Amino acid sequence: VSSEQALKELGLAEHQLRFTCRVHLHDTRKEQETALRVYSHLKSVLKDHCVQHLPDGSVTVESVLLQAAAPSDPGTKVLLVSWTYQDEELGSFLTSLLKKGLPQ
Amino acid sequence: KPLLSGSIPVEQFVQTLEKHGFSDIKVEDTAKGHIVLLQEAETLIQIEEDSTHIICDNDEMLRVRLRDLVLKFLQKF
Repeated sequence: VSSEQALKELGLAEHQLRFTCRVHLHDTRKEQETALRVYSHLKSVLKDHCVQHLPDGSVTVESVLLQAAAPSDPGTKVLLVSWTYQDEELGSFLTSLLKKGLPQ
Repeated sequence: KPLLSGSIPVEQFVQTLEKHGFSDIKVEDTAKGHIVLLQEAETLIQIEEDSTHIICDNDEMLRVRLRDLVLKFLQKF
């Protein structure tokens, strides 16, 4: 039996476990510039992965979503990084990566 | 990773948070669920039917701790 069949055979619904991590980045550029720098960095580091820059300026790596929070302090950008448990390894990897900042 | 199902009873969850060294835990009610509030990494844990959402600052050791306790209340498929 598969995992969804084994759920449906017991009448159960899937439980969504979701994480949103508030990543802080120092950047005095406009947040949109920051999001672009984040996109370029991740596209370079994760070359094997689907990495996108969406028309609203948000960034994704497979199904992990990275968005600007609402503008704060002018030199601190908050990047809300969100993923479900399906992408747990990728999600923790990305929040760990961004702890080291961005290319100069 | 496996599919998850099940429920997180908020009383029990809080009790296990205490067992694991968390104190000063605060709990809000929502229309049918709850939010657990922790000072550590300014964390909210939104507890709803078939939905748990952990929102916290970038404190990976804290996040992993909460992740693990939430998973102990769920079944893995």
